[PDB]
Amino acid sequence: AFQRQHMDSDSSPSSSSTYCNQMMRRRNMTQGRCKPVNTFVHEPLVDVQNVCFQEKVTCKNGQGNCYKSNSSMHITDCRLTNGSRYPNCAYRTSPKERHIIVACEGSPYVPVHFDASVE
Repeated sequence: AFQRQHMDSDSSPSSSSTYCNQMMRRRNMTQGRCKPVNTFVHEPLVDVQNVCFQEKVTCKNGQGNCYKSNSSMHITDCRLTNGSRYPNCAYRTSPKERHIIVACEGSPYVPVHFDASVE
């Protein structure tokens, strides 16, 4: 689910373009109801995966072993707009450069949950 919900390596959207409107639907987060908030990471998959071997930190939700990126990364926050009511799901697109925190699990040990962005 991490790849589908949070990875979009080849994109670099701008402030409240149609990006989030398009992506939240494309990545299956507007079915049944509009997912309120979500973040996409615009970095190569390999660099995001390497975060699992960087700075270990306490998670911002259930445990699961979280790690903070050594470097800030290019992300985009999607946030449901006020005048948005299902089935019509409208989002504000907010590009940012922040350190990210992910929960890693499995074998291979890779990111499985996006915990939060720093700052």
